[PDB]
Amino acid sequence: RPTRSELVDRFQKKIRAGEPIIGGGAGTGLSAKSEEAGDIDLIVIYNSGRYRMAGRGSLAGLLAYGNANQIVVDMAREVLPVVRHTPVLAGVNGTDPFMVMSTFLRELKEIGFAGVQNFPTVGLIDGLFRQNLEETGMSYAQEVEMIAEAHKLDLLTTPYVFSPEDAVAMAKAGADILVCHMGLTTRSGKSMDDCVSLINECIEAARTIRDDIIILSHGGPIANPEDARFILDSCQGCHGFYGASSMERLPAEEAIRSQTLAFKAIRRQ
Amino acid sequence: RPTRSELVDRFQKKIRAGEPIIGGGAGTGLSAKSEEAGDIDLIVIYNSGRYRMAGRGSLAGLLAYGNANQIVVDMAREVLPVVRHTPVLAGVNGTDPFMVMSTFLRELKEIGFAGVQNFPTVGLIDGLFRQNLEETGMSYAQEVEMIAEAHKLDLLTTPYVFSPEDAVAMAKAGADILVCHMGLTGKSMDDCVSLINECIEAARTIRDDIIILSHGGPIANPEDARFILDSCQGCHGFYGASSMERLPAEEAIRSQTLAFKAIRRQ
Amino acid sequence: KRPTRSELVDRFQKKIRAGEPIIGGGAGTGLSAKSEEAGDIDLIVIYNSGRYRMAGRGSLAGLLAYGNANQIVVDMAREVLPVVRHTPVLAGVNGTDPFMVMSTFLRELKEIGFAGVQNFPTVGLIDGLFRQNLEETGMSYAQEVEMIAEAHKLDLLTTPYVFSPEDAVAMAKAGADILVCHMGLTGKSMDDCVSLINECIEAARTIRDDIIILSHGGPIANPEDARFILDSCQGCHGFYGASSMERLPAEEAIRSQTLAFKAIRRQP
Amino acid sequence: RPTRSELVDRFQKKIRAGEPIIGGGAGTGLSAKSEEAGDIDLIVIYNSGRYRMAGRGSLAGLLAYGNANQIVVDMAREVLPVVRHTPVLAGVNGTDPFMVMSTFLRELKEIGFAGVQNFPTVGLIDGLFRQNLEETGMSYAQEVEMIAEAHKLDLLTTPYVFSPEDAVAMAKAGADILVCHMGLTGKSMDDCVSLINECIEAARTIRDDIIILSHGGPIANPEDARFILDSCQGCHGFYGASSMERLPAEEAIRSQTLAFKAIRRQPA
Amino acid sequence: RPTRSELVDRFQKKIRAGEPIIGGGAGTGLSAKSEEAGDIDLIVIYNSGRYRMAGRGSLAGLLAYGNANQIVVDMAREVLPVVRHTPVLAGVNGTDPFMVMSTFLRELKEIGFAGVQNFPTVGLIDGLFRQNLEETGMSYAQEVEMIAEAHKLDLLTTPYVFSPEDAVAMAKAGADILVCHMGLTTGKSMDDCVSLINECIEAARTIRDDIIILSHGGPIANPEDARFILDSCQGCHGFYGASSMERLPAEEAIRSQTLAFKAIRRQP
Amino acid sequence: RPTRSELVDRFQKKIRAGEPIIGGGAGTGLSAKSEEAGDIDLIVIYNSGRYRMAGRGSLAGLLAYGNANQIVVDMAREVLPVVRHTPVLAGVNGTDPFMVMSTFLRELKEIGFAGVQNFPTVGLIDGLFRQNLEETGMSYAQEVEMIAEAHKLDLLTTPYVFSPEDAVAMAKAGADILVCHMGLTTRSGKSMDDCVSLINECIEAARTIRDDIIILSHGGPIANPEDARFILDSCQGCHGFYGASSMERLPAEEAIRSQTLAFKAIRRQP
Ligand SMILES: [Cl-]
Ligand SMILES: [Cl-]
Ligand SMILES: [Cl-]
Ligand SMILES: [Cl-]
Ligand SMILES: [Cl-]
Ligand SMILES: [Cl-]
Repeated sequence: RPTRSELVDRFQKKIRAGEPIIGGGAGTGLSAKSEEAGDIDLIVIYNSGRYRMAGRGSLAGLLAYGNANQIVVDMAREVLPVVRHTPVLAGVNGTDPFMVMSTFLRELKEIGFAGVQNFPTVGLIDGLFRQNLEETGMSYAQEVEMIAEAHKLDLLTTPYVFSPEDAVAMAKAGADILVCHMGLTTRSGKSMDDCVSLINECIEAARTIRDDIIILSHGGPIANPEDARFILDSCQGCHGFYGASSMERLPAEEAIRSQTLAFKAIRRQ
Repeated sequence: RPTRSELVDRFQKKIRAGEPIIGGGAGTGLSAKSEEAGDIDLIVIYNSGRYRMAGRGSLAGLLAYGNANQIVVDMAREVLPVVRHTPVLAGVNGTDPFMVMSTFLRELKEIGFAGVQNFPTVGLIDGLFRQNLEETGMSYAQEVEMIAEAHKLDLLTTPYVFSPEDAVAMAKAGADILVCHMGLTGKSMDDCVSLINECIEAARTIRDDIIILSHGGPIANPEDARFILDSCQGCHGFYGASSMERLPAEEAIRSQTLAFKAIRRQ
Repeated sequence: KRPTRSELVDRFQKKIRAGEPIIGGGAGTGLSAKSEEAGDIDLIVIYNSGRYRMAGRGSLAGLLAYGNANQIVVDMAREVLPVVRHTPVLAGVNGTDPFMVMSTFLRELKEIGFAGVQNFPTVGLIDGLFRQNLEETGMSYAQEVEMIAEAHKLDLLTTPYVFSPEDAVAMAKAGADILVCHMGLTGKSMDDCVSLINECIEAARTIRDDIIILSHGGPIANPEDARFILDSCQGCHGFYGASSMERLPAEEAIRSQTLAFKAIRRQP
Repeated sequence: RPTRSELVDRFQKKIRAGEPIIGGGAGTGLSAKSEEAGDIDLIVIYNSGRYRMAGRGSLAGLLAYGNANQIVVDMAREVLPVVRHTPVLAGVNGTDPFMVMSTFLRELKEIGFAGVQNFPTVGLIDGLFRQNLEETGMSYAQEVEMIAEAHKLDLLTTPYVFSPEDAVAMAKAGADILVCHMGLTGKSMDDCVSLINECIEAARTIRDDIIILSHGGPIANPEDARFILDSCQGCHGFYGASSMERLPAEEAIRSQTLAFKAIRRQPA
Repeated sequence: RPTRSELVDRFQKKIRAGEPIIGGGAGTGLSAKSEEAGDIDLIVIYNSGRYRMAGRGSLAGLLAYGNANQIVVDMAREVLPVVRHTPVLAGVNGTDPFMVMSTFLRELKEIGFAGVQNFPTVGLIDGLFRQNLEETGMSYAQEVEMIAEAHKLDLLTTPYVFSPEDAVAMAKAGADILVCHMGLTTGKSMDDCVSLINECIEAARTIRDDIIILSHGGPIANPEDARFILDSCQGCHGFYGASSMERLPAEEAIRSQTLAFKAIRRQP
Repeated sequence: RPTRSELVDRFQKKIRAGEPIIGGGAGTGLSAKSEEAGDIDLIVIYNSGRYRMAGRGSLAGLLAYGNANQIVVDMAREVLPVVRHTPVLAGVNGTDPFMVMSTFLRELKEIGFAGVQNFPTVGLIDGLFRQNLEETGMSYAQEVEMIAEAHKLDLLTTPYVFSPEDAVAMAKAGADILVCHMGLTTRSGKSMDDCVSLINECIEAARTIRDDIIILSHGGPIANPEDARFILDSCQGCHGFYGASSMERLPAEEAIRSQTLAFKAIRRQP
C-alpha cells in the first residue's frame, strides 16, 4: 500500500521524464478497470461519476438528489476491488453539515482510498447564490480546511481550484496536486485563451508558496487529448490533465451506440 | 404508454419487413440511453447488468451477493427516466422465496416496466446442484409460473428457454418472445443451430406466431447472430447484454485513456 | 372525506372575498405543523429545508448534495400528516430529480395523504452561469413547471414558487392554483419587491384571472412587511413564511426560557 | 474538548457562587443551538425530545414506536455539529437487549458525546408491568450498570433516580449528577420536596459532592424550580425538556402564525 | 382467497362440532409453517414473536427497542409465502403516533394478511404509567378504533381484551374474536382467570351472542390449563398461545438434540 | 474473551479425553441460546440458518435472494448478546466481489465473532456452472484466501472442504477445524460408503500438512446422532460433527407441530 510520499515521487519521476500525469473519474467499476488498463495515473470517484454513467449531466452531483459523501462510500464497493495498482481518491463534499470531516477522512483512509478531492465543490457555483452559500456556512474555505485535515492524515490531496486565491489557500493546506478547474466541459464558458491565462496565473500563485506543486488542468474547453496538449504547450508549469466526462462517458456512449447499430444492421441472406 | 399488443405488432411488422428484432441488456442509464440511440427494439435491466458494468463476471448475478429483485427496482430509477420511446423490461428472479409474484409483478408494471424476463434463471445452473434446487423449491417451473402471471397481467414476456421442454412450457405460459439461451460462454455454433431449431419446432407446436431470439454460447458478435438467422429460419433476432454494453465500453475507455496518456509537450 | 382541490380553492377564495389574507407556512417538524394549525394557518408545506432549518442549518443546505430531497419529504410525512387535522399539507417536490419518475411519485404523494405539491428545492433560487449550465443540461425550471402540470392533472393542489413574470406565465399555464412570488433568500429592496410582484400578478393575469398570489422571501420578514406588500400589490392575497413562521419564533422562545430558568435563585 | 472533571469543576464553581445548574433536553439542532444561546449548562438528547418536537407525547419514547439507541445516534449528526461550547449527553436505553453496552458507550464517546443519561428509563414505569420487566431482564439495575460502565469510561453521567434507593445505586455507580425525577411533567409539590430531600440525604451517605437537580411532575416552570431550591437545601438546579423546548416553541409558532393571520390590508 | 365471513363460518362449524379454536403466535416462517402442519386455526405475527424467537422476553415487544408496525410488515415476507391454507394476522400497534391508521390497515390487507390484532397493546400496562398514556393519546380506546376501522375494511379482527369493559368496546367495534388476556404467561390465579373470563363472556354477550372467545396468558401455560378454562368457562371456545406454541417447544427440542449429538462416543 | 489458542486447546482437550466436538448452526437467537443451553462446542451463524428458520431450503442461501455478508452482520445483534460462554463464528461469503476481505474480517472480529467459516460456499456447486464460476473470479480458492487472512487475524477458522485438494488448501491456509461436507443433508446424494471414503481421504490429505488438525463431518446422509456415530466408528481421524438443519430446523419444526396438535386435541369434559 504505497504512501503519499511514494505516490508524489512516482509522479514527479514521470514529470521529469517528460510524461504527463493523467487522472480520471470513474463512475463504475468497469470505468475504473478500463482506466487502469490504459495506464491512468490516478482514479477519482464521486457522485457525479455515477450520475454521468446514468446518462445525466455532471452538475447533477451538486444538487439535492442524494448525499454525495454517502454515495462515494457506496461506490467504493464497486470500484476499489477491481483496481489493483492505481491510487483511487474519494471526492469529498467538504461543506456537508452532517459530516465530521476528521472522522470521515479516517473512514475513507481505512476503506482504502489513497487520497481525496473536494467534490462536489461550491467553486463551480457563482452569482448571488454562491455569495449566500459562502455567507451561510457552505463556503470554499470549508473545502480548503477539509483538504488541510486530509493532508495532516497523510492522504494524497488533489483539490480543484478556480482562481490564484484558491491556488494559494490549497497550497498552504498541503495539496500535493492542484487541478485548475475551468468550469463545466464542452462556446458557453471560457475561451481557450482565458484558460491559458488563468492556469498560468494559478501556477505563479501556487509557486509563491511551494515550487514543487503538481498542477493539472480540467474542464471548460479542455475536452480532448489535443486540447490537453495545447495547454501543456501553453502553460509551462502545468504537467497533466484530469478528465471524467472525456474519459468514460463519451467513449462508452459512442461505442454502445455503434455496437447496437451493428447488430441492428445484420440481415438474413 | 404502448400496450403489449402494440409492442408485439411493432415487432411482427419489422419481422415482416425482414428486419431483425434486437434486444439488449442495460446495466447503467448510459447503456440504456445509448442502446435507444442505436434504435434497439427492447432493453432489459437486471442485477447482472449492474455487476458487468462493475467489471465483474455475469454469473455474479446468480449468487448471494445481493437481492436480484430489489436491485432491479433500484435500477429502475436510473434507467426508466432516460429511456424515451423504447420498452424496458425487468429481469425478475422467479424462484425468490421472499417475493409474492402477483403483488411484485403488479408493482413492476406500476413502476413503468413494459415487461419481464426470467433472470436470474436457474436454467443456467446444472448438475446435482441444479437437481437439488429443483427438488427443494427453486425450480425453473416457478419461473414458468412467474411468466404466466406476468402474461395474465398483460406484461410483455421475453423469457430465457434452454430446451424444447422449456420452449413448450413457456409458450403455454403465454410468452410473447422466447430467447433461446445457449448457456455458458461450451456449445459449438452447430449445436446451437440444432437446439434453436428444436425449440422453434417445439414452440410452433403450441402457436405459430411466437417470436424467437437467440443468445449466449458462442454467439458473440453480429456475424454470429447473422449466422443463426441464416441457419434457423424461425429465428427472428438476437438478445445481447455483454456483447452490447460491456466489451464496447471497456475497449473505448481504455483506448481513450491511452490517447490522453500518450500526449506530449511539443 | 378529505377535501378536494376545488374545495380548498373555494375555501381560500371565500376568505379572500371576506378580506382575510391567505397565510401559508413552512413546517420542518411535526410541532411546527401542529402549532401552525393552532394559529389557523391556511396551508402547510413540508420539505428538506424545513427539516434542515429546524436542525439549525442554513435554508440553502436543502439545495445541495447533502441528501435526496424527494426521499426526505416522504420520510417527513409520518411526522406531520398525523398531527395536522384540518389543514392541507403539501409536499415540496424536487422537479429536476433525475431519478424520479414524476407521474408515479406524484401519485405516491397523493396516496400518502398530501393535499398538494410545491416545487422545492427549486433551481429558481440559483443564478449565474451555474444556473445557465443547469438549464442547459437537464435541470431546468421548465422541468419543475412540468412537474406542476402533472400534479395538476392528478388534481393535486399546486402552489409553486415563481421568480419572474416568465415563471408566472409558465406556472399559470400549468394550472397552478397559487403562485408564491419568491423574492430571494429572506438582496432585493422592498420597492424591487413591489415591482416584481406586480409584474408577476400582471403575467399571471394574461393567462387566468382567478389565480391566488402570495409573497415570500427577500426583505419580507414579518407581518408588517407582508402587509406592506398587500397594500402595495393589490392583486396579492397573502404570504408564505417558513423561516419567519417556525425558526425565529422557536429560537427566541427557547433562548428566553433557558435564561428564565437560569435566573432562579435560592432565597438565602 | 473538556474532560469529565473539567466539567464537574465548572459546575461546582457555579454552585459555590450560588448559581443553579440548568440542564436542558433537546430534540432538534435548533433547540440545542437555542439552549446554548441561553448559556445552558448541559444538553441531553434522546427520542422523547425528537417525539415532543414532532408534536407527540413524552411517553412515546418509552414504547415500540422506534429504537431509542439508534435514534440517539441519528440525532448526533443533527445536534453535535451546531453545539460549540456546551457538553451534550446521549440518552441511552440501558435495557436494550440488542445493544452491547460497553461497545455502544464507547461509540458514543468517540462520536463526541460528553456523557450519558438513562433514557428511556424503566423508572417511569410502575405497577405489575414494571415488576414483570424487572423479573424478565428489563430492570433499573441494568441502567445502573450502564451508568457504572459509562463512568469507568470517564463519561459524564446524569442519571434519573426515582427514589432514595435509586439515588444510592446511582451514587455508588459513580454518577456525577442525579436528576430527581417526579413523574410526567400525579405528585404534589410537597410530595416532591420530601422525596427530593430523601434522595439528597441518601446520596449524601455515599458522597457529599454529588450534584442534585430536580425534574418532572408539578415542577413546570421557573417559579416551581425556585420553590424546590428554596425547599431543598441540597438541590442545586433543574433539568427541563418539555418545559425547555416544547412549550416555548409551541406557543411562539402559534402566536407568530396568528400575528400573520391578523394582518389586514388597507381598504381598496 | 377466503373472506372474513368464510373464516368465521369455518370457525363456528368447528365450535358446533365441539372442537376448540386454537390460535398461534409465529415469530419465524418455520414457526408458522409448523403451526399450519399442526392444523392451527389461525396465526398472528408481531414483534414479540420475533423477539422471543431471538431469545428475549415477551415484554421486549412493548418498549423502545424497535418500531412494532415496521417489524410486522418486514415479517410478512418471511411468513405469508410459507403459509398455504391458514389465515395469518398482523399485530398492529394501535397507539403508534407515526401511523396513519387507514392507509396502514389498507397496506396490510394488500400484502395478504387475513386480519389484525392489537399488539403491542397498552392493555398489558398498568399503574399511573398506564393512566398517563391513556391521558396523552396512547390509550386502549385507539386500539379499539383501529379494530373498528379494520372491521370496516373486512379484515378479520382478533383483539386482546383485559376486562368486561374492553370486551364490550371491542364487541361494539365488530371484533370477530376476543382474546381474553390474563397477563404475562407462567400473576393472576387460575381462579381469578375463570372469573374474569366469565365476566368478559357475559359482557360480550350483551352486545352479541355469536362472538368467539379465546383465552390467553397468565397461568394458562399448556394444553391442560387451556382445557381447565374450557371446562370452567362455558362461553369460552378456545385458546391463543404464542410463547407456549413456538418458544418453549423449540428451546427444549434444540437443547435435547444438541445433547443427543454430544452423547455419541466412538465404538471400538 | 478467549483467544483462538485457548479455544483450540479446549477442543483438543475433549478430543484427547475421547469425546466428540459438536458444532451447530443457529439461524435465530433462540437457536443459539438453546445450543449453548446444551453445552454445544461452537456455533456458526449465516444466511442459510436464517432462511431455514424461515421455512425455506438450505440452498436459498447460495442464490441472489440477498447479500450473505450483510445478513451475517445483521444477525450478530440477534445472536451474540444471548450467547455467554460459547464461541460464535460468522459465515463469510469468500467470493463476494464487493467485500474487501481484510477490512470485513477485522469488522467481524471487532463485532465479537470468535471466528469464521466459508459459507455460502461454491463447493456446493458442481457442473459446468461451477467451472464457469471458477474461471470468472468466483473460485473456492478465494474462499481459501479468505480463511488464510482470517487465520492471520487470529480468528478461529472452521472451513468446509469437499475434497482432499480442498483439505490440503485449507490446512495450508491455517484452518483450525475442517468440516468435511458431504452435500445437502438427507437415494439422492452420497451413500454412507462414499462418505466414509471421502472423509478418510480428506483426513489423510490434511494430516500430511498438519497432524493435529481437527476434522468434523457434515451433510449428505449424516442426519442424526447414530449417523454421526457411524462416521466416528468408520473414520478414525474424524473428531466430531457439525449440524445445522439437524440441530435447529428439524427439532424445532417437529416440536412446534407436536405442541400445536396437543392444543388442537383438547376437549371439554362429558
Ligand atoms: Cl419566511
Ligand atoms: Cl423555504
Ligand atoms: Cl420539563
Ligand atoms: Cl402462550
Ligand atoms: Cl433444504
Ligand atoms: Cl445438518
